[PDB]
Amino acid sequence: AAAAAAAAAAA
Amino acid sequence: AAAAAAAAAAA
Amino acid sequence: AAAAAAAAA
Amino acid sequence: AAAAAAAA
Amino acid sequence: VGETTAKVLKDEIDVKFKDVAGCEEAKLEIMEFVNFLKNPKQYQDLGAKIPKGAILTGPPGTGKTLLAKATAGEANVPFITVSGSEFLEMFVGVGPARVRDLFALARKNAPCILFIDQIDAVGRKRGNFGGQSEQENTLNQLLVEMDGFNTTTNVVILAGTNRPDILDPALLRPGRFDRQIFIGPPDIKGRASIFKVHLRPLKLDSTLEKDKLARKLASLTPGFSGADVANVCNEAALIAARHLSDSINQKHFEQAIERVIGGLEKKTQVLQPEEKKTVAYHQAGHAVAGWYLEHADPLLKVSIIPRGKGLGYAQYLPKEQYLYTKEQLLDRMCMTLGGRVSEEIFFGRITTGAQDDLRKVTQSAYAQIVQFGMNEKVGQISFDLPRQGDMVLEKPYSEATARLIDDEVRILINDAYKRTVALLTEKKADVEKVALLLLEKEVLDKNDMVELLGPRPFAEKSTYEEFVEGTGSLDEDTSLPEGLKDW
Amino acid sequence: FSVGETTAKVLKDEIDVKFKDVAGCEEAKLEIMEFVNFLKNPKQYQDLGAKIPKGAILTGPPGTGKTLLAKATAGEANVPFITVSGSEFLEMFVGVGPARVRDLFALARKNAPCILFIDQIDAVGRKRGRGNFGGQSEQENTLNQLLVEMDGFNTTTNVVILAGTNRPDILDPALLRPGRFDRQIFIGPPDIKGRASIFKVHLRPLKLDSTLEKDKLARKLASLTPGFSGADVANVCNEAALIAARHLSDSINQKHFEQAIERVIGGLEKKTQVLQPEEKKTVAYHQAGHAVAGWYLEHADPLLKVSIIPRGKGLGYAQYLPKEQYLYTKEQLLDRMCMTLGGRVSEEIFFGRITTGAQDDLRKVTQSAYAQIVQFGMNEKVGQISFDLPRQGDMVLEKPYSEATARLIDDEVRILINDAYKRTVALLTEKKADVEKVALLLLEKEVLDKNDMVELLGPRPFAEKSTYEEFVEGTGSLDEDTSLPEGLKDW
Amino acid sequence: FSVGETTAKVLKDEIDVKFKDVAGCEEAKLEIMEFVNFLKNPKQYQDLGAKIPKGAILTGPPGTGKTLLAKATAGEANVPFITVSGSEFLEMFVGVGPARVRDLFALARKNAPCILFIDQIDAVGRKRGRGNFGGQSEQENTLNQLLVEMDGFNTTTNVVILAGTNRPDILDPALLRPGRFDRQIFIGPPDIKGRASIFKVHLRPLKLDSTLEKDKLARKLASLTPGFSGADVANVCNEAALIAARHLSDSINQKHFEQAIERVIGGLEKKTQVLQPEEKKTVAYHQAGHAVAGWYLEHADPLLKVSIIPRGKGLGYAQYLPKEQYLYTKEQLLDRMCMTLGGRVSEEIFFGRITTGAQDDLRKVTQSAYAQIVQFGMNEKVGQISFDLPRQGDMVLEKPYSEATARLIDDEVRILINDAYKRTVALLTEKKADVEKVALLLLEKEVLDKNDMVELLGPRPFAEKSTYEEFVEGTGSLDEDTSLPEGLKDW
Amino acid sequence: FSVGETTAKVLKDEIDVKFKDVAGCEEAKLEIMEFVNFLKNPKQYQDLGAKIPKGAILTGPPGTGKTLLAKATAGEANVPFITVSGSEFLEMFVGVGPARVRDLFALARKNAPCILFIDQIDAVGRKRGRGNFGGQSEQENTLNQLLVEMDGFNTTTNVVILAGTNRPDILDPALLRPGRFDRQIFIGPPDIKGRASIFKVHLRPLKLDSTLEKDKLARKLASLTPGFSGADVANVCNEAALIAA
Ligand SMILES: Nc1ncnc2c1ncn2[C@@H]1O[C@H](COP(=O)(O)OP(=O)(O)NP(=O)(O)O)[C@@H](O)[C@H]1O
Ligand SMILES: Nc1ncnc2c1ncn2[C@@H]1O[C@H](COP(=O)(O)OP(=O)(O)NP(=O)(O)O)[C@@H](O)[C@H]1O
Ligand SMILES: Nc1ncnc2c1ncn2[C@@H]1O[C@H](COP(=O)(O)OP(=O)(O)NP(=O)(O)O)[C@@H](O)[C@H]1O
Ligand SMILES: Nc1ncnc2c1ncn2[C@@H]1O[C@H](COP(=O)(O)OP(=O)(O)O)[C@@H](O)[C@H]1O
Ligand SMILES: [Mg+2]
Ligand SMILES: [Mg+2]
Ligand SMILES: [Mg+2]
Ligand SMILES: [Zn+2]
Ligand SMILES: [Zn+2]
Ligand SMILES: [Zn+2]
Repeated sequence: AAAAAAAAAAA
Repeated sequence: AAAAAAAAAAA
Repeated sequence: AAAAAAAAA
Repeated sequence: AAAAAAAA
Repeated sequence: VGETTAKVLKDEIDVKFKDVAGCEEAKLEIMEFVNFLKNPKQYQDLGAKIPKGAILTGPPGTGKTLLAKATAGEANVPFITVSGSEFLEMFVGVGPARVRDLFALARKNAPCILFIDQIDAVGRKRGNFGGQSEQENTLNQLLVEMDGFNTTTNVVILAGTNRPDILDPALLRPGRFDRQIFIGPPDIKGRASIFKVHLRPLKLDSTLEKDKLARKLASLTPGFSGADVANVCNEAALIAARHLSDSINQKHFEQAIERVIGGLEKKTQVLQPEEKKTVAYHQAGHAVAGWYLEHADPLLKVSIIPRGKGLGYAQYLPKEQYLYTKEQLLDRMCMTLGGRVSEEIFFGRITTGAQDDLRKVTQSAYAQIVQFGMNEKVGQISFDLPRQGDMVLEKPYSEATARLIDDEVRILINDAYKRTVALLTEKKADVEKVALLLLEKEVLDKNDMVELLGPRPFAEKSTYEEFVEGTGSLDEDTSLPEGLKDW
Repeated sequence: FSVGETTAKVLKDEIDVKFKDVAGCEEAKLEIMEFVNFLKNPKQYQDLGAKIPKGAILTGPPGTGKTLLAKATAGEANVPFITVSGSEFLEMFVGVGPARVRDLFALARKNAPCILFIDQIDAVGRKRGRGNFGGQSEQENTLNQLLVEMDGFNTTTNVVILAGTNRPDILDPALLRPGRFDRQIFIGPPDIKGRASIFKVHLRPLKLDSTLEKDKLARKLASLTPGFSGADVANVCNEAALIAARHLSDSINQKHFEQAIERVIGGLEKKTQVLQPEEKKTVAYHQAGHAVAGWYLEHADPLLKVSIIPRGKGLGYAQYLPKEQYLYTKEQLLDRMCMTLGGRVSEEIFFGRITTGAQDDLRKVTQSAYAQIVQFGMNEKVGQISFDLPRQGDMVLEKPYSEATARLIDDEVRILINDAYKRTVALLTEKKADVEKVALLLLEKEVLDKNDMVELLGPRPFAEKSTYEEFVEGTGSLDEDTSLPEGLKDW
Repeated sequence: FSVGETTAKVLKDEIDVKFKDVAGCEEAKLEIMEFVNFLKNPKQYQDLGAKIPKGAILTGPPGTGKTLLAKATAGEANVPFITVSGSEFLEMFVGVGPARVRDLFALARKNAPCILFIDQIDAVGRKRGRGNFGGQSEQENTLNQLLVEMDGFNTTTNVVILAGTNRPDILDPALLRPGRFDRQIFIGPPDIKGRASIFKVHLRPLKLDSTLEKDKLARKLASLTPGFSGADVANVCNEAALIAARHLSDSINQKHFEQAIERVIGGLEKKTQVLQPEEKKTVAYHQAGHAVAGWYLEHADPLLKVSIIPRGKGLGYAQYLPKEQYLYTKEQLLDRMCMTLGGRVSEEIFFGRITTGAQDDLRKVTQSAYAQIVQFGMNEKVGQISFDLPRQGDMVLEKPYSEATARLIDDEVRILINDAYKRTVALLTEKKADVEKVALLLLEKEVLDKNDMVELLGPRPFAEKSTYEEFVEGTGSLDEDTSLPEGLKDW
Repeated sequence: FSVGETTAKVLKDEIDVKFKDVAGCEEAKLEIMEFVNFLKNPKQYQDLGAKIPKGAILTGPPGTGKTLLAKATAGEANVPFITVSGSEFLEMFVGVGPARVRDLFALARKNAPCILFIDQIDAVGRKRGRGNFGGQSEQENTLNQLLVEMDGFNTTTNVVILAGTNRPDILDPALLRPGRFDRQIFIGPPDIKGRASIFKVHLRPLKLDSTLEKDKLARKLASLTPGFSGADVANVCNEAALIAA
């Protein structure tokens, strides 16, 4: 299984 | 939902 | 199946 | 099959 | 961002405690939550720490949001609501900052109910990646200010979700979400009280009483939740004005029940006069077999008008119970096989109909042999049987056991089969009567079965007043305790 | 940041699709018109206390007009209408998703009596799992936002939420409850009376002959197209015009529609035949075995066009007219096996040499002998037991019974096919002259009409039904009745 | 924000590929010339009411002219042409699949009569499954966004959406429906009439000899290259110029073509990799078994050249001319097995010792024995049952049948090969002296042509067809007619 | 983001590897000097009407000198040489594989007459199948992006797509068709005529005894090293340089 990251942006 | 007990199709 | 056939090699 | 041989 | 997206609502909502009506033992415990805000004295007389709130749990469609609406209207305290998903934002640092602004809004309206619908969007199992660390710090922000209500005297926080298992056990400690008010699907006492709420805004027929009918509609609708009841009372009004009828009668409610669980009653379907004769002889075999077995469910409605994924159907009244004996499972197999048997006696030919009948005969008999102890030869064993649709990985037993299992399931089905063939051959003329009446009317009710077959030879249970004699109260009761003298 | 927009267009273009364009699904379009009937005439319903129904799901196989039925509502209801796709909510951040459903409905509250349509709702409607893969959590936050906004606090009225999908079984039961989606409408593939009215919609912009009235042709064309859908009829109307104008003709003949059917069912008819006369002769005797066995077996499908011109991935084809049935018996399924095996039998009688050209005939006979025994209950020895078969695209991961049962099953497929095989061999060995007559005529004309079979073999000795009026004898109505109820007579 | 644009290319280079550069498949050209003929002559098609078809899929084996037939479409059409691949849509994040499909149709419908091409659509058009791992989550959000853009509310006219693929069967039925992909076009490998016109496309830039004519040579090279694809003919024409330029020749000889057909089939030809004198004696007896058994069997392939020089993964090399035929019988497959087993038989009659050199000769015999029994219906004990036999790159999970059937299969393979073995041992003992004649010349002259095996063994005692005009003359056309219809007479 | 780039270093410096340094592959150096003979003298081939082959594949056991024969192909034509491994594409995320194929060929065209060498292509060139395993569908995405960038639209000229492998049987038929990999070249293990020449490439930097002739000693060490690969012979001449040190 390959990951699909959900990027929380920083400041 | 509840009990239906149908006669399904086969085509 | 609407139509049978004769397949290839 | 267009090729026959003796493999290594 | 930082915006809390909560709404301090003081609006005169038309939801009262008279609109819940059936979750009564779950009703008093939120009346105790209003008692915490209005009376901090009689719960501190015994040195009891006043709990912070409960989590409303249960299946979808039950009342875990409506009972929070009724708290906002009945209690004169102000009300603030969010959902759990309104907290996670793009920027890292907003999620653990909105929960400040939600719980600071609850101080400026200090005695208040505060409801978080679908809390499983925040309360989850912690973990990792920065996207998972965001809801970790958000849930930690919920737990810190939950415990930080020692300075204030009165802030109560309700919560509602339909998945209590995914919640973090850090929420469930003392000083936190202590109680778990399980709001579950009602029995027929509480369900008739749900119909009385939604028979109320309807312009019914003049020959119908709104309490003799709410008991009749609860009798015809087993297993429904509080949403399926409010739908039948709405669909039967939409069916009524479809024909420009003057008032809603009993025939409109019997179709709205028939609409929800059946499908789409469509007349434009073409069927040859041989393929209706096969379906009519099929589902008379389900009707007579359930009529003559003791532990079969009572017949409710049989029709051959097509409903979506079916050529016909037989609506039953499932006996809502908790335990199944070995022969209460046998009479359901002997009834489900009954349609295929009737096609064999009348015709001699076997159709691809009763394919979904033969699935239920298989997935009952596999569960009956494997994961109960219903077979002496296999023994008193129980296996985690993999469900259909999911992949089967590797069997937890031997090949010689699977040879023993699959040879006994074949004995179990033929014992259910020979009993039905013996049933529907002695009763052959009665299946002929039920089917030809479907061949001209196309819908049969239980009243049409009693007029054709006589009464059912078994001590059945169909009326609401004979469903209720097991306790002796004869009606569903709504009363207050002695410590709840303000509601 | 400004990624909080719903990317949903308030549809201001006047869509020219009325409800007269949506045929076939007659009882499904009635329950969409009651959304329009309520918002246009609330007095019929509010006098009986009927609240507005909250939404609807439009399910069914793909290509059935569950988007077209939403296109009819935009062009007929005089309320604002917005559209959005179910896979537009998720983007590459955490707040997006839930912060996009919240502005889907805040837009849908500025338009107060509006109707919104979510197409392919199974992109954010997936059932919520346990503590699992990290990409699954953002789908559950977008779903949990959608569930609160459809039924909860600050849930306004007068917002009808139409929705469409073709996998309703993966949907969350929290979406399927009433109060979110009060109705679940299944738009299935229509019957022959439904297809005959879908032809009447799409024969309407064509240009037929001085003959060929557009009403009587639609009855003929639904006969020749069993099992099609709402969009398969749309190509047969369209691609018959592209054949009519490829030959530079003035008006579309009947012979141009039949070449639009056989292109979609079969494939590319190849002009340059390449076969040697010793291997065109084998295909000719093979296709005559499909012809004669289908001609002399009851419950076999009617024959249209036997052709040894190569088409698609085959060296010939047969072009049957499949009987649009819902209940196959045991003897009807045998005479498809005794017909699909009929080509190899005719090779084996004439030549004595089995070929590899009957590979696709044998895979059909294999799969219609396992589904009778495992999936159905047609076998006495295995029992009245039904299972689920793995499909061709599905991968066989573990067989859900014992190997002593699978030994019993495979011994019974082999008896079932050999019983179907010996019947065909004992059918084409006394009709050996009739297979000889068909395939010799295949070696000059290279196609056959059904009338060519009548001139050669005679009338078919079984109760054959071919036209529209003899398919719709039973219902006695002869046409799809688009009659409206009394509360729906504003159209 | 940053990630999300479609990374498409509205191509501005004038592609020099015309429809005359695509040959072998006129039945696939003509259904793609109808898209360009619409965009040049709309009045012809709109006098019959024909809408434009909304797209087409190009299916087939690798190397048949599917991207080339999309290059030719960008050639003649006077409209812009936009190109993406299938794998360009998913990148590392959630939502950036569907967010990149929408930006594809933003750039698409911005140009009004555009044509769009999605090469290798298997990366996105993969069939939507049920509840599984999270890698299938964001793929199905990209597929559902595509299906909304193909046929939905945001669907404008005159936008042609072409796509090509190798794997049609894994695609979604919602994607292959009418309305999404109206035309389904299978471009198979070319036939012999098809191949001679592919040579005429690629013999066109070559500087041939003054004796050779490009029409007669294209027929000869199609007869010498059986079973090749369309991109093989482009390689034979290329490498015959590279062989001609190693020898510093002024013009390409026919002999330079026969060294290119051998180089593509055979591999690199190691002249310096010498063998021991007791190894060359073994390899020559092995290759003479392939020569003599292929010489005296009827349905075996006609032989071109036998060598004992190491070529690729191999010590010897044989060069055959496979018969282009589409219907193998039971005898025509035994004679191909009795020819392949002839190498072990000859070094066992002469030596007694058997070597490991017949490994690849036994992998062909094994795979041609499962295929007769499992996949075709060539067996009595197993019956006329067909199963999907797994390939070499298919890691088999579990058999589609029982174990007592797999016991039944592997018994019948042993009966099959040991009847092919005994038939060849009875062959190369009756012809034992002729095998010794062939291999003693192989030790002297390391290759043998067909002519010096006629000098040894006489003429081969079977009718063998060798020229183009002999391979074709049964049909009666002798060429591939590029006869466009009446309404396509702009090309 | 830093995940997504092709991480393929460009050896645009003049490589000191020539065909003088590759031995034992005399019949296979002739097929690969044609790529260099095209780039030096295009007029010789274009009079007959020839084209360059788009790329060649190098099959054989490991250590037989595939990268050495690929660096010699760049060091003759003075072209840039781009190295990439077949295992450098399979990042754990989704769609990063096709995102690095598109960056590889973008780098293969910014340096336009270059020669691209994809090492161990059987990691992302495995044959595409059905729903085998979770994570197998990411290799099929990376393979389909490799198919487009070689023979399709956006196809350049003057690139030589070289690729070494060990197992050509597991490769996709769509890679091995002519148009992607026009030449299939098998580099086997060297025989004793082969690797005696391989010793003479590596014995010439060493200082030997006054009694040992390099024509004699390379014939004898090839007898004392049966079945070694080409890389092993290069260590035998290097390990004994350490032992004498
Ligand atoms: N006990 C009840 N009596 C009457 N109507 C009810 C009752 N419970 C639910 N309803 C109806 O259901 C609607 C919404 O119920 P609701 O509490 O939102 O269900 P739910 O359990 O919250 N499902 P969910 O949204 O997943 O939490 C109300 O507006 C009523 O119309
Ligand atoms: N009942 C119908 N009557 C007339 N045309 C129809 C009908 N159903 C479908 N069509 C045609 O089919 C196309 C739209 O099909 P539609 O019913 O919208 O399929 P769909 O299932 O919604 N699309 P999808 O969600 O991707 O499966 C248009 O070209 C319509 O003309
Ligand atoms: N019918 C044909 N006529 C002429 N040349 C052809 C033909 N078919 C293929 N070719 C040649 O083959 C090359 C590759 O064709 P191309 O269509 O790109 O591969 P393909 O058939 O599409 N298979 P693929 O793209 O890998 O799925 C073209 O550049 C032509 O040189
Ligand atoms: N034929 C040869 N002649 C000289 N040196 C060689 C030969 N083959 C291999 N080598 C040596 O082995 C190394 C080649 O790398 P190698 O392991 O063959 O790459 P790959 O594993 O990709 O085939 C070089 O350092 C080179 O010195
Ligand atoms: Mg709720
Ligand atoms: Mg649609
Ligand atoms: Mg391509
Ligand atoms: Zn039934
Ligand atoms: Zn056939
Ligand atoms: Zn051999």
